[PDB]
Amino acid sequence: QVQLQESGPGLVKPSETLSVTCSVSGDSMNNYYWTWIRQSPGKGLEWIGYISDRESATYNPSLNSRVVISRDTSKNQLSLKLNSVTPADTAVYYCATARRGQRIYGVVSFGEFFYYYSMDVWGKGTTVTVSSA
Amino acid sequence: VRPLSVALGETARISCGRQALGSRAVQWYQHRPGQAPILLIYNNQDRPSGIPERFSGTPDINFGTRATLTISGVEAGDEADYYCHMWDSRSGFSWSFGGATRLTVLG
Ligand SMILES: *[C@@H]1O[C@H](CO)[C@@H](O[C@@H]2O[C@H](CO)[C@@H](O[C@@H]3O[C@H](CO[C@H]4O[C@H](CO[C@H]5O[C@H](CO)[C@@H](O)[C@H](O)[C@@H]5O)[C@@H](O)[C@H](O[C@H]5O[C@H](CO)[C@@H](O)[C@H](O)[C@@H]5O)[C@@H]4O)[C@@H](O)[C@H](O[C@H]4O[C@H](CO)[C@@H](O)[C@H](O)[C@@H]4O[C@H]4O[C@H](CO)[C@@H](O)[C@H](O)[C@@H]4O[C@H]4O[C@H](CO)[C@@H](O)[C@H](O)[C@@H]4O)[C@@H]3O)[C@H](O)[C@H]2NC(C)=O)[C@H](O)[C@H]1NC(C)=O
Ligand SMILES: *[C@@H]1O[C@H](CO)[C@@H](O)[C@H](O)[C@H]1NC(C)=O
Repeated sequence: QVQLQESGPGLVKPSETLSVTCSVSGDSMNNYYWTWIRQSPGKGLEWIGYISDRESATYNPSLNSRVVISRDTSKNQLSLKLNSVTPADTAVYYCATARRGQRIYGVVSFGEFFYYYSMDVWGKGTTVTVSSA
Repeated sequence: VRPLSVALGETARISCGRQALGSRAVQWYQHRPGQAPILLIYNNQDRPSGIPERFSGTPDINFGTRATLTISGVEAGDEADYYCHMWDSRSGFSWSFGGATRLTVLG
């Protein structure tokens, strides 16, 4: 069992860096994937990007790689920075862990399989917004 | 948002808009508004640790079947948002969670 706790600044201005830390306890980061999910109030859930043990810096198409998810194994946390934010990016941000399970439908020697991700253990999330002050 | 109105004590077979383009592996998520989201069904038949025998899925044998979520005897506390994270084989990486489906319980 893992326990995911998150904390951020809470209030940002446009053209800044929204850096929110998501720390884990109990288990290490040996075989646990890491990702972040965003959801605007009034909108649905949006997977913005994930990271793996091979430092996979892959992100969502809407995001268009404007965000970086960093995984520091020294002090045991998961940081997500948002450089050059917009005022129309108000959302509540959840961090969760994933599992790279493969669904095999043909043979594995030809590449007839795909990887699906299961976000099993989530976090409660922080509510950040863009205000005037 | 596709609202499904089902009263208390009645079952609900909620589907999603993305059809199966081959071998699928869907991940049903239950997102309470403001709270933490939770997993319901992964790999279309497997229940994780924490979900009782009320949320059941459909297996992927003999392709042509639809991807749905069967809730037998929904309680009053299941007022949340349901997501269909469809992972088919012929459409590549599905970054989007799909349409946020809001289940409305009547009564
Ligand atoms: C020429 O040679 C080549 C190479 O030798 C041959 O190529 C082979 O081709 C076949 C056909 O394409 C491939 O088969 C696929 O296999 C996967 C395997 O996954 C399962 O099998 C592993 C071991 O299987 C052995 O034991 C089981 C009993 O445990 C036994 O039933 C089976 O017959 C076999 O003896 C398990 O270890 C494995 O677990 C692993 O994976 C899990 C995730 O998958 C993971 O969580 C575990 O931790 C573990 O790591 C797993 O159980 C099959 O999955 C696949 O079949 C699925 O897809 C087809 C098409 O969609 C569908 O019709 C099937 O019914 C099946 O779908 C089930 O599984 C889905 C995911 O698992 C699930 O989403 C579905 O809902 C569905 O679930 C139903 O069945 C399960 C039981 O399986 C049940 O629990 C559910 O309740 C529900 O009823 C393919 O068949 C071979 O991989 C491939 N060989 C190689 C080396 O690549 C070729 O055939 C040769 N040609 C000739 C002419 O000879
Ligand atoms: C393929 O076709 C045969 C008969 O035409 C049918 O029995 C079988 O279920 C089909 N399989 C799939 C995967 O469509």
